[PDB]
Amino acid sequence: EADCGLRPLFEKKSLEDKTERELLESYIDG
Amino acid sequence: IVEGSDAEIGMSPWQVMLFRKSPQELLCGASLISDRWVLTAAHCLLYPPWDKNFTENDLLVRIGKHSRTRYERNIEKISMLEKIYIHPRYNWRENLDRDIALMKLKKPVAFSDYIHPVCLPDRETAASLLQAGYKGRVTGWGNLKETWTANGQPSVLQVVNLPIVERPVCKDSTRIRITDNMFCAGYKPDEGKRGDACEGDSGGPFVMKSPFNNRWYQMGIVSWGEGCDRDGKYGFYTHVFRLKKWIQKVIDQFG
Ligand SMILES: NC(=O)CSCCCNC(=O)[C@H](CCNC(=O)c1ccc(Cl)s1)NC(=O)Cc1ccccc1
Ligand SMILES: *[C@@H]1O[C@H](CO)[C@@H](O)[C@H](O)[C@H]1NC(C)=O
Repeated sequence: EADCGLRPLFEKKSLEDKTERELLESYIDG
Repeated sequence: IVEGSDAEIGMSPWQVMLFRKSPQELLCGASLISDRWVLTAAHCLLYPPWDKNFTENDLLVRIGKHSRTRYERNIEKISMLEKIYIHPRYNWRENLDRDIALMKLKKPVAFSDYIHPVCLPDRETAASLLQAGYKGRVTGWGNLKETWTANGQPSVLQVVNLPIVERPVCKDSTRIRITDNMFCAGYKPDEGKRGDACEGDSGGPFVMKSPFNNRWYQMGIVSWGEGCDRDGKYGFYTHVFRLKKWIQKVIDQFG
């Protein structure tokens, strides 16, 4: 319940999905 | 999901799939928020104009599925509903205002590398992230196009990253009175990019990764739209935060 949002095969294994850089980069500009 | 690409393995562990018992037909998408609470859209369960008035015993859910085709024992799971809670002030009559519904699993589910709950936003994350221009994630097994033909239903989970649209542009796209409980997202005619949730994707989770803790939060629920991926039209999603009050009053009284 306190490990929400942290995907086991990505955020917890220190990995990014193929497209989350888009979501992060939309916060600055592009 | 229109203009979506096949998902990676375990990329949306909260993704829940709403099926009907008899017939064994896929009704909607949904999201896992706790170890026994699932979140979907209200019209997926109650929409009178199409004779939709489902109960607990009418349907089931499936979790941890990657390939909609071949069943994957051990990793995926099926579950029965103990109760269904539809928002009392869900206004299907006019516009699907307050379009949201919760479902309590008969027995709680165990988390794995492929079944994991999404987080729900606080005031700060919602006010900081739900802004026009920023991009959120939509997932589902819906029609890849607005109108299917002979060759439409995907094999694995489909996913898009759609940017949020300003409230005025949203309420100018459609004739529906859009409320504070809904926001819209999608690209734009002179943006050279497409994407939209479609049939069967309703009720699924609209999520974003918080730059403050690198955690995925559910900002929206796939609510409605004029067809699928239409120029000058956008996908409308339930502003998950506004109704979070309700989400407490049920889970913190029927826990
Ligand atoms: N009825 C009202 O006047 C209020 S608006 C609903 C108007 C009629 N709906 C449609 O044309 C679409 C057709 C397929 N497009 C999608 O599924 C989505 C596109 C983007 C996103 Cl995001 S979902 N279906 C829905 O929207 C789901 C729905 C809504 C209401 C009842 C039953 C099902
Ligand atoms: C279905 O909604 C109707 C209105 O058509 C209402 O009669 C009924 O209570 C709902 N069905 C249930 C709770 O089984």
